[PDB]
This record gives sequence, structure tokens and C-alpha cells, in this order.
Amino acid sequence: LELRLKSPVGAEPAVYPWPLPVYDKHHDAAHEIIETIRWVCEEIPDLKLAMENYVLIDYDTKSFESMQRLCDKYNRAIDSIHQLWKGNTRPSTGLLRHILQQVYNHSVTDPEKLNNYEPFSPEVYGETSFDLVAQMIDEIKMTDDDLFVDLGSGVGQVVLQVAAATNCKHHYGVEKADIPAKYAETMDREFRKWMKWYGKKHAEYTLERGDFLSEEWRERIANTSVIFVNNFAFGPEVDHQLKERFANMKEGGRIVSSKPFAPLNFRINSRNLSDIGTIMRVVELSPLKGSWTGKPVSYYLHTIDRTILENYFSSLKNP
Ligand SMILES: COc1ccnc2ccc(N(C)c3c(Cl)cccc3Cl)cc12
Repeated sequence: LELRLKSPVGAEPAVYPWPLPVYDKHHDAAHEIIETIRWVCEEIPDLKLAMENYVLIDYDTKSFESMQRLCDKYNRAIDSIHQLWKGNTRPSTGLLRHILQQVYNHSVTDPEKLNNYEPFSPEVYGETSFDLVAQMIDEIKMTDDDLFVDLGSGVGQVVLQVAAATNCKHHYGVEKADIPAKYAETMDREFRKWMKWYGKKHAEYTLERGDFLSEEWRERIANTSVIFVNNFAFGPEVDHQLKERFANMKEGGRIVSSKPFAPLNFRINSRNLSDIGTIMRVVELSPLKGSWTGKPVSYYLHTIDRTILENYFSSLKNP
């Protein structure tokens, strides 16, 4: 009692047991199967031609025979296409959203175990987070010279999105908490598997368990060109310690966060020379300022710039 979907690129088939798993009250593997077939048909026009027109309209998700017929119709169409071609790019944003949801659904089987009541829960990543990360990727424009680090990466969703979208040398996710770090290990395996199934390319990435405030992570942060950090719930000790880590970054180093690390209107004077604002520019980025119909949300871009401090010293010596 199982359903199989052949890979469009000839990777191992996707195998689902019957009864099909339920993800939540309105989401299940039956809808994941249908949407997977629709995405494959969308980015292979010959498949849309080969597949019989009625198959994706008349289905019963609660009938094994109906779900098996649908799966077999898609599989036969994949075979006809593999016969035609007989005689890896980055995923589109739409496909990437589907891949990340699918990776989460196969990985995080018990979402209760996360103990996350915040609007930044991994359970609701596809809601606003995905769109805001997509907006962030278009705004910061990373290259092969960049190293991306998500400090407090949860189950690794931001890392997986950024690695699928950009050409950074490497993407890192560091998570301290045991439950999301263990789930991140499954997210990693499922992501690599599904990306191979779709025939999609991603950059190199590593999801690791660790404390980003440790001695080891001090030099690592200093050598990072792009830091992503959801610092919304951080206490003053973690905030203070992080600012010390950032103070060792290179000129042009960037930090993307949910709360600014320095005031947006920082003005250097003799009484605030210790403040992180003396060595970084800070800008508020908002998709409502940047065709956005989502949440009225903002994020913050910090850029290491020691000329802020230099100009202050030059202005004292050269009035
Ligand atoms: C449900 O999502 C959100 C709700 C409210 N505000 C938000 C602020 C930022 C954000 N993201 C994805 C993010 C970015 Cl793009 C850069 C750095 C840090 C973060 Cl957490 C998500 C938000």
C-alpha cells in the first residue's frame, strides 16, 4: 500500500505510504502530490502535452485507486517524455516555496516539540518569512565572494532558501537548541534529496549545532561577509556580546536583522564613541517602500563602515 512519483530527471522515485500522512487540519501529502505534479508540468511543457487533461481535475484524495491512477497517469507521461528526449538550474521562486514546504512536512513530523509560539515559528515559514527572505535576497545581491551565516538558524529554512537562490561560496546555519538542531539534520537530507528529484541546483551549505557566542564562532563571525540574525527576542547580554562579535567584521560586512543594532539616526559625538553606531551604517528596508500586498513588515541592513569613526577624528583635527 504505497504511491510512487517518478523524478523528471531520473533520480530515485518519491515513495509515499498509504494511508497518506496528514501534516495539519487542512494540509496533507495528497495535496503535496498534486502540487508536485503541477509544478513538474509547469516547468516541462512536453509533460503538460503528454499528460491526459482530466487527471488533475477529477481526483479523490481519500481514494487509494484514484490517487494511484493520478500518480500512474503522471508516471506514464514522464516515461513518454524520457522516450522523446532519448530520440541543473536554480528553482523558480514558486517552485522553491513548494520545495521548502515539502522538505519541512517530511522533516518536522511533531511541530509541538519545537515549543515556539512566536510569529517567527518554523511552522509558519511559508506565510511571510519566505516572501521577506526572497525580498532580502533581491536587495543584498550576494556573489561567489560572499559567505552567508544565519545566527540561530532554527531548522535551517533561511539557509536552505538563500542557498537555493544565491551563488555565495558557502551558507552556514548555526543553532544552539537541541530540538531544532536535530530537525535541521533531517531538513538537510530531505532538501538535498528533493532538489535532486526536481533536478535543481543549490549552493554549498552547512547546518550545524553550536553556540554563535563561543570562542570558535568569534573568528567565524569576523570572516563572514553577510550575517542574517533574527534578534527580536534577544536579551541585553546576547545583544551586547553580538555587537562585540560584529566589531571585528571587515569593511563592507553586512548584517540583516529584525531589530536594528544601532539607532537609524545615530550621530557620533564625544559621549557615544563606544557605541556600535560609530562603525556601521543602518538602513530600514521595507517591501512596502521597495508590488507588495503582504504584512507591513521591515528588516534592517547594517554595513560595517569605519569611516564614520575616521571622519569624526578628522573633523576634530581639521575644523
Ligand atoms: C513572520 O515574519 C516576520 C514578521 C515581522 N517582522 C519580520 C521581520 C523580519 C523577517 N525576516 C524573514 C527576516 C529578515 Cl528578511 C531579515 C532579518 C531577520 C528576519 Cl526575522 C520576518 C518578519
